[PDB]
Amino acid sequence: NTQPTIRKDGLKLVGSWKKDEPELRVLSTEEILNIFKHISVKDFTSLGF
Amino acid sequence: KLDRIEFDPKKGTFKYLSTYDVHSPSELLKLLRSQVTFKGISCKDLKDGWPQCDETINQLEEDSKILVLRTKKDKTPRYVWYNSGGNLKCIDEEFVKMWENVQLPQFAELPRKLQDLGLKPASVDPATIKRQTNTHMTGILKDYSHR
Amino acid sequence: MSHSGAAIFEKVSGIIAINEDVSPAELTWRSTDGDKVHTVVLSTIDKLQATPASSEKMMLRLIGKVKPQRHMFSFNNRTVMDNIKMTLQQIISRYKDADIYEEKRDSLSKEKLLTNLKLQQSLLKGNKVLMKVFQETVINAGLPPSEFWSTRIPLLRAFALSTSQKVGPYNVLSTIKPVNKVNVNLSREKILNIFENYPIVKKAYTDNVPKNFKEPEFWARFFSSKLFRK
Amino acid sequence: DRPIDDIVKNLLKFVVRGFYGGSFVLVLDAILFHSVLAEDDLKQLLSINKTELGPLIARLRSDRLISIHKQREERVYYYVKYPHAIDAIKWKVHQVVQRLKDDLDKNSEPNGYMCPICLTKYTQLEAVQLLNFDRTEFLCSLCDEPLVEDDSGKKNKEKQDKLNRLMDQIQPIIDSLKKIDDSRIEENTFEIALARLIPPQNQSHAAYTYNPKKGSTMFRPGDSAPATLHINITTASDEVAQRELQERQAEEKRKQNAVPEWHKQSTIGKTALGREERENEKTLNDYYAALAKKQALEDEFEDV
Ligand SMILES: [Zn+2]
Repeated sequence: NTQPTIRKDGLKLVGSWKKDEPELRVLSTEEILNIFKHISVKDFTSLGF
Repeated sequence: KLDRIEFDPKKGTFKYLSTYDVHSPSELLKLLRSQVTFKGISCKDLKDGWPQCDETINQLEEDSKILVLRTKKDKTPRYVWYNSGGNLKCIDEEFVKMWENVQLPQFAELPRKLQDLGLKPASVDPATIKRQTNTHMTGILKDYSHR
Repeated sequence: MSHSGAAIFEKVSGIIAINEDVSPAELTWRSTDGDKVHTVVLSTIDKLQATPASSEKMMLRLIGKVKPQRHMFSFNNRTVMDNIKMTLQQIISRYKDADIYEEKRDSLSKEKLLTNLKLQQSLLKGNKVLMKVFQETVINAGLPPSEFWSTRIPLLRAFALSTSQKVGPYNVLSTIKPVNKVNVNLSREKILNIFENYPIVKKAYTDNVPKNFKEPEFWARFFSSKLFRK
Repeated sequence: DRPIDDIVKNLLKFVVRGFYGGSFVLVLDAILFHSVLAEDDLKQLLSINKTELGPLIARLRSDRLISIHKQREERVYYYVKYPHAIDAIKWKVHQVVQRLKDDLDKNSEPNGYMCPICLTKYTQLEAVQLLNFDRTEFLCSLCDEPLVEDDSGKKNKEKQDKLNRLMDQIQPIIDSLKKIDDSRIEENTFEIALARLIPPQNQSHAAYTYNPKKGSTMFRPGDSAPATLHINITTASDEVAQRELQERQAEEKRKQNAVPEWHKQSTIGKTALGREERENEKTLNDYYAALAKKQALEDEFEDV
């Protein structure tokens, strides 16, 4: 799955996907929380957590 | 000439024509089941032509034969639908409130929770889905690319 | 089911149905409320046109044989269109062939042998040399017909056995190989053999050919059926 | 369609009619009978308002018994996702039964104590460390007042009765779930749901078509899921006619293989190359007849 280009607009994080103008949508806080809860124990330890 | 009046050649009379010819519960039950869509028939035009309908409509509501949408100001029947399901009332309010108290977990985590408790989940975490020289012959040669 | 589905006709949404039970098969369009109804007989259709799978539109058209009668129907799912188109291909192809075809088109003894006048009239029509003698010796001369055949018994017997003999039983359906277009050739002898070897085919053939549809459709209908496979 | 679909449809109908109000039955039953419905079409069909439809859809959306799908045509579409609804029903039913079972287990334990003044709950162990020096009454730490027994002794039977009644009433759901697991469940989608679409209105404004963006790598939250026969009958004169054709074809085949003329003979001496019965039959027929008497809109299209 192609990753988006993340930018911070105000207090919200907006990601833009490039097509095969690029699509843009707001990443909901719930979506980010769900993704963060799937990171493995070893994965985020390598990130310093 | 009007479509709301019916002519009787037998005696030569003019009678009112109701939108739906219903003067018996059996007729209403069959008429409602014949609807090709879920558009309920209004009570305003049903009360017209049927001297008593609320008594019959309410009677069928108790028997779980039809569905009734009632007003909020005072109990008054409006557009009705056929009850394709079972009994209209089968569960006490002590469980409806409990059903309201229970809050589902995160959708993506629900399938894993059921698998851990034994029950087979009828879904998977959305993290698993994987979105996958010579020109004189020009205009004469057909492209036989494959056989 | 493949005989019903949603369709849009003349800016009106409705349900399109395929009625096959009533012959000839007809295609009926009915609006959702039923206020509008349209029916087209498949026999009147020459070709069936359909938009390509690479196009957003789904207008399925049935052009009528002659400003040919055009009936355009719009679908929603490509799978539904393919399923409907596949079924319409069979009926259209079968009817097309029918139109093409329509436009394109014991008694072995002295006593009985001397009495079987039908046989006597049979061989005498075809044989020319005997015709020469028979006319001179029977018509004007007055010789009795029975006496004339007394000296020609072998000629009578040989001609009778030629048409009085039948081939032995054999597996007719095994020889029937279907061999898109598939061409299968049939003959009256095979048709008779099928009835003798299988009474069910004769039961269906006898009660349907004169009633509903012509024989060519029947055998085209029979082969496509699972009964032939069974 | 598959019979299991009817089982799933019946299961959803029972749940709404028993565990939801009246208008909820109307909303979800309509989509079951029909297919994906636009919000405007749903209001027209049921004659219900946005302020009245909102609470119903919102509650049915939180429980995931009805799914939403937004696409640019921004239009809102509602449909049913069978795998999601079954899981939610299965979990909630299990949770509800578990909640009652846990409550019954908890109630079977000693009652406890409470203080009338400060209304503070005290357990049996907690009270044992607060009794007065005279060992006569339990004194509240905050209020220094005698404690009063809580009213939880007689509820032991009430909770059991509710569980017994609920299981009998929920019996159809349990029976339906057993069959659902036995069968194979196919996950539904907007495009798949369109295969069973029954138009709500003759001229609905909503375009019930799915035109995904071309070349789109976009992934939104929860928008992806795991010939002719011809015959020829020869009737007593076509086999011979067909036989002649084969003989003609054989003759043509032989001609196609025949060598040229110059190969037949050595062409050295030649110059060098360089620049009536019917009447008889009629009288016969009459004679036999006497004999027998004697004895007695411009668009792209394709062709398929
Ligand atoms: Zn106190």
